[PDB]
Amino acid sequence: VLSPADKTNVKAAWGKVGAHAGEYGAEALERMFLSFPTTKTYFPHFDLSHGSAQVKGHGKKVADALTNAVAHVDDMPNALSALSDLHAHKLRVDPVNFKLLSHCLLVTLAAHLPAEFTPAVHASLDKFLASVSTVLTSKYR
Amino acid sequence: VLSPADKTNVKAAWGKVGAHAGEYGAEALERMFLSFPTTKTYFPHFDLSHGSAQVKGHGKKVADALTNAVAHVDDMPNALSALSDLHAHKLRVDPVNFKLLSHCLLVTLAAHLPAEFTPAVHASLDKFLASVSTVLTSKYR
Amino acid sequence: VHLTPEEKSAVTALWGKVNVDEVGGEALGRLLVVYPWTQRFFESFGDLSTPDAVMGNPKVKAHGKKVLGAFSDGLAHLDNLKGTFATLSELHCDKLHVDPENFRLLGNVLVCVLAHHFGKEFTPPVQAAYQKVVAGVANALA
Amino acid sequence: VHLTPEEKSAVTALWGKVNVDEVGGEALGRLLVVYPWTQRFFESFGDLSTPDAVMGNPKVKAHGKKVLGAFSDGLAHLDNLKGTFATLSELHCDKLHVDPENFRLLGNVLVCVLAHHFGKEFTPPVQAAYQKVVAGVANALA
Ligand code: HEM
Ligand code: HEM
Ligand code: HEM
Ligand code: HEM
Repeated sequence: VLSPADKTNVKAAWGKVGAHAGEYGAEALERMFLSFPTTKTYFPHFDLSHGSAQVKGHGKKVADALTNAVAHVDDMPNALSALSDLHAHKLRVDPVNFKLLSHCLLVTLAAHLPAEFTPAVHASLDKFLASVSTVLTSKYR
Repeated sequence: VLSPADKTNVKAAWGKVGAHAGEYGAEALERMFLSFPTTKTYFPHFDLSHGSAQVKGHGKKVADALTNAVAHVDDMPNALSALSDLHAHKLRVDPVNFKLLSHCLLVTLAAHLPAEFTPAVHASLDKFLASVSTVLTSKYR
Repeated sequence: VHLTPEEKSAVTALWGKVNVDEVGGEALGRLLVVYPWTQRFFESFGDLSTPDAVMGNPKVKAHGKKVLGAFSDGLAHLDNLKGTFATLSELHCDKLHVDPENFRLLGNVLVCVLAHHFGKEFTPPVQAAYQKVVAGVANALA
Repeated sequence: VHLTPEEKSAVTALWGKVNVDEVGGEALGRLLVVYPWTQRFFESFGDLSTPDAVMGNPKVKAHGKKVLGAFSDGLAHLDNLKGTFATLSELHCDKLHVDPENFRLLGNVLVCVLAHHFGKEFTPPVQAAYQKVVAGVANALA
């Protein structure tokens, strides 16, 4: 589904993120928790306030899951296998919520990479995130 | 992730439909066009009134696409390749519309298969129809 | 939400034939069965571990009835639906604090269970009147 | 759609810095590029055949401006959003059916374009206020 030029755009975009990986995942989560407050029910045992040590670690866990998908873009279901299982069976995440995190992640990159967030690149990042979400929600389907 | 048991429930349910294939496809279209009238913009050159030769004919065409996916349920992407292109590239169909037809298709089955439409068979037909809808929209991702 | 009179006839006619005591429970169970994530909002309800189980669970069946009840009351209060599912969402605190989508999934499941029980009587025009309704309701609760 | 004064502050404080002439076109363009089925709703709008093609199609850029206006109109009348976007969807006849999701997508694309133009300034709480807005406006067009 993901063209050679989506793959180039997404690897490029992650390139510039560099070490701001975990950070930007932290902030995407905070955007999701503040903009879409239903999402907070999944993290009760979390303190979700600004600068939470817990939102940073998890934010780094999410950033490495995605970097892993990028690294294994042509075999995302096997890669994300164990997280598909976590998210649909154990946690029973509502699929709509993947669309919301995706959006907050696209918003975070937009804010941190003004030059790289061309229309073309935005499309590719949207497609990449939609494929990851499709994987994460595939043990419902 | 169609399991062995969803595959069994779908081939079953389908087999009972039997030759009422196209008919039930026509009725699903008609349900869709009256319940969700936005969808009618894709069929301006159709007469969409009851008994339309054109809805019958296309209903038969949709039922056979589906039968084909059933019949090639482990390689649905390749089987529906050309239909992926038609709907995504050519016709530019909004992805939401596949959830609406899928539902009018499950409503139509419910109404004609009161014995076969158990909770379990409903869940597997839904998973099946979501998988088909994913393919048909996979040239957007 | 303007139902036309014939839309109104369609809905109400079918709705009186409805065995209330359990079509509600049928529709809420199929929800937990077809869309498993929705069990998170219950599972306090008991065991929700197999089709057979969810269909049987008593609290499923009980809230089935409440759910059907919310529906008849939306039927009897269309033009100010919000002014009807007000006491409803409020008395729940943050129990209906979930995506509007899932209210629309519950609607469609119900439509499936109505078609299931009425087969041929649930014609495409009768279905369409009911889609109008579930939609206004879902958009009210949210 | 009750915005608290802090939410009101955040939205309006940023919306005065908005290059009005262009951000609408950026937002509407990116929608037709990121979600291509939306082109169907235009393409009677010039050539819509690439990123670059879309980004600089004049009727895109022009109708972007209307979109932004439509939005400020929602800003100034939050408590009665259906009555402001009333003659709006009406004066279109049947050009604004689409499905309410694509109003939500347009609104998320705009959020992306603001964040793109304000960076650090488009903080998470500023985003949250705008999401409330885009939400209520989307649901208005309906
Ligand atoms: C791009 C999409 C997503 C990615 C890459 C992702 C990634 C991850 C990862 C890597 C973990 C394991 C963390 C660990 O073991 O410490 C995890 C767990 C978890 N995920 Fe996600 N996830 C995504 C979407 C979501 C969404 C939408 C939600 C909820 C709205 C969610 C909720 C959770 C929760 C609640 C946990 C467990 C929290 C805990 O107990 O520590 N995830 N996710
Ligand atoms: C289960 C999902 C679907 C299946 C299996 C399916 C199948 C098909 C098939 C087999 C054709 C070719 C017909 C022919 O050669 O005459 C077709 C064309 C078409 N499809 Fe679909 N379709 C699906 C969903 C949709 C939806 C949701 C829409 C729009 C609401 C749609 C709109 C169209 C249109 C407009 C055409 C061309 C009509 C014509 O000019 O004859 N399809 N589809
Ligand atoms: C989603 C649609 C729902 C509807 C239409 C609904 C309906 C109702 C109604 C009508 C009442 C008041 C009973 C009466 O006065 O006749 C009630 C109370 C209650 N609701 Fe719901 N409810 C829903 C979801 C939930 C959820 C997700 C929970 C989570 C546990 C829940 C838990 C309760 C409880 C504990 C009560 C009070 C005890 C009882 O009467 O069972 N409800 N509900
Ligand atoms: C989706 C959000 C849209 C918004 C917010 C919007 C906004 C507006 C506004 C504010 C006006 C009145 C101002 C004026 O006439 O100068 C207007 C008129 C008009 N709208 Fe839109 N519109 C949208 C979508 C569309 C679409 C999809 C079409 C057609 C495919 C369309 C076609 C027109 C036309 C033709 C006019 C009047 C003549 C013209 O200026 O071209 N609009 N719209």
